[PDB]
Amino acid sequence: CSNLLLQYGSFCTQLNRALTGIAVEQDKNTQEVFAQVKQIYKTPPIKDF
Amino acid sequence: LIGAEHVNNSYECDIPIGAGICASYQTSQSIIAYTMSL
Ligand SMILES: *[C@@H]1O[C@H](CO)[C@@H](O)[C@H](O)[C@H]1NC(C)=O
Repeated sequence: CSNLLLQYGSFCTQLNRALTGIAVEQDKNTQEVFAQVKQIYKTPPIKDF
Repeated sequence: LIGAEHVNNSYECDIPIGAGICASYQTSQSIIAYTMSL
């Protein structure tokens, strides 16, 4: 099966690159939403608001 | 993960790995793995 896969290894490279781009895209998607601030603000112990 | 020593302290990571832990080159000097600092 692998001896016939060198004729479509280019297609496999395209699929692997597309999946890697999708994965890094999904990893970056969370950074643009929740990582708006670079300082973690602790909640005050006083709850009288 | 092999070749990288885990250290308990946390800095800002640069090379992502996944599951909230990265790897970086820090002091000689060798590659270490640590949890990210938000
Ligand atoms: C990091 O420090 C904590 C503090 O209790 C300790 O439990 C842990 O074993 C330390 N880890 C290493 C790799 O030194």
